[PDB]
Amino acid sequence: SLGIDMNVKESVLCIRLTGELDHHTAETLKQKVTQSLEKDDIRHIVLNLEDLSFMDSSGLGVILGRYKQIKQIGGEMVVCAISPAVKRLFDMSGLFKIIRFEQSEQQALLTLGVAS
Repeated sequence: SLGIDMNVKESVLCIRLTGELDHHTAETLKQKVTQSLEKDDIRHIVLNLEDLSFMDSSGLGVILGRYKQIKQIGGEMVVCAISPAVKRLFDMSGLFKIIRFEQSEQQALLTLGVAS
């Protein structure tokens, strides 16, 4: 069980994932890695899971891989749609700053704080 959504805004590729966040679901994004690795010019990312439940330490790294992917590309990596029982993953890892997360409110900053 897991969804997937993608949207482009000015250059920001919104990725609305709905389902689970495990090595199984984190796989889907696995492919998004190569895509984000070098899409072309310098687009933007926009992560946001509306159905964030499981989300273990499986995709945690799969998502972190992107951060160091969109950054090394020449853009920025953003992610939102956290929770009081999901942000703890990055809150405990203390690497949250490496994922720079927010809380819906980022819906705007999600655009990569670079677009409207």
